[PDB]
Parts: sequence; structure tokens; C-alpha cells
Amino acid sequence: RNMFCVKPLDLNLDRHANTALVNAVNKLVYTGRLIMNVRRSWEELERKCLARIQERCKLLVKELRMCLSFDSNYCRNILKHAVENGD
Amino acid sequence: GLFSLDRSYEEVKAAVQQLQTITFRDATFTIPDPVIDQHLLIDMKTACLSMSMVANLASELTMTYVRKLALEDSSMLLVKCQELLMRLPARPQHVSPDDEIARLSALFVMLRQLDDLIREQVVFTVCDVSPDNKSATCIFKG
Repeated sequence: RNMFCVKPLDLNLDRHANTALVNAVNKLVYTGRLIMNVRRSWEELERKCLARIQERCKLLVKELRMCLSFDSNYCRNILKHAVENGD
Repeated sequence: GLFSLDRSYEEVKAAVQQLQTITFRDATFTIPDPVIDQHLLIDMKTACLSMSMVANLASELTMTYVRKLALEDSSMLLVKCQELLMRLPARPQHVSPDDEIARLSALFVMLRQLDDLIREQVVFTVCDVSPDNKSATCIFKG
């Protein structure tokens, strides 16, 4: 839900049960799954933003095209750039 | 020799008196002149080194066997040997046969070192006795 407040605090693994290897594997899989989840959420929001801004650029260029003025052509030229990267 | 270290003169006197007397096959023999020279000092030094290396090499499995057996077995052997010892389920927290065998081999070398202090060299092996026990026929081992 919120990838900025990292809470890696799941340390509760008591030693009496399970062999040491399984304890280590459980800690490792927990950390790995946290990293994977945060990276996945980041990428999904990034691609949503890119898709939405590309759609808006398309619609706004289509609308500004209808008038051929200096201001309108200047705005279309600004929107003409591809926006499929963060940079 | 080992007991002589840091025990009073009279305490060592009493200990030497009691350790002198040996009973073996229903006859009693006494050691003449147990004297702590340098010749026994070398043996004491190697005994201390051998014991310390045994203690450092022995694994927690080796140490804890006695304690674990005492919790679930009872016998004259066990109660006797634990009376000789200090006083104080769950899984073993480290398990590795390869480490255990390497450690056991080194411990075998050390236990040979310690045994050679009391172990005399065999010179004859007996297979006969005259019924009066005056003579025997033996194989020479030298």
C-alpha cells in the first residue's frame, strides 16, 4: 500500500522448533519478498504515471491541433515530446 | 605427581601414603620410593598439555552425552560416574558429521598421547602357566 514506510520488523522466529537452516531460509525469503514487493509496486505506479501522462499528451495535442496560431503551435510542439521515461 | 602441585606438605604425605598401596589378584604390593624428580615433571607437563587439548577438542556432543544419558537412563555405572562428576527435550543446535569425525580423529591422537604416559611396552605375551606359577611360555615382543 505504501512503499515508503519500510517495516522489516518480522524477527519473531523462535529457536526451539525447526532446524537452523529452515530458520535462515525463512528470514531470507521474508527479506527477499519484501524487496520484490517494494520494487513491483514502484514499477506499477511508474508505468501507470507514464501511461496517464502519455494519454493526456495525446488528447491535448488532438485538441490543440484544431487552431493554427503561434501559441497553439508552440504548445503542441512542447507536448510533441515522448514522455515514456522519467527523464 | 599431579596431586603434589598446590597441596600442603602433609596433604601430599597422606595422599602418597594411600596411593602407594596396590592390591592386585589377591596380593598387595607397595611402591618403593615415589619421589617427584624432574623425570616425573616431564610426564606432568605432557599430562597437563594432553588434558587441555582433550578439553579444547571435545565437542558439545561429547560433553553433553553424559548429561543426556543421566536424564533418561539409570544404572550403577552411570550413578557412580556421575557421583564422581560435578552437578549442574531439546534439539542439538549444531549437527555436522564431517566436523564431528575430524574432531574425533584429532581427539584420538591426543588420547593416544595421554595413554602413553601410563602404558608400558609389552615385552612378552603369555600362553601357558606352570600350575605352580613359577614359569610360563611366552612370545617375545620387542
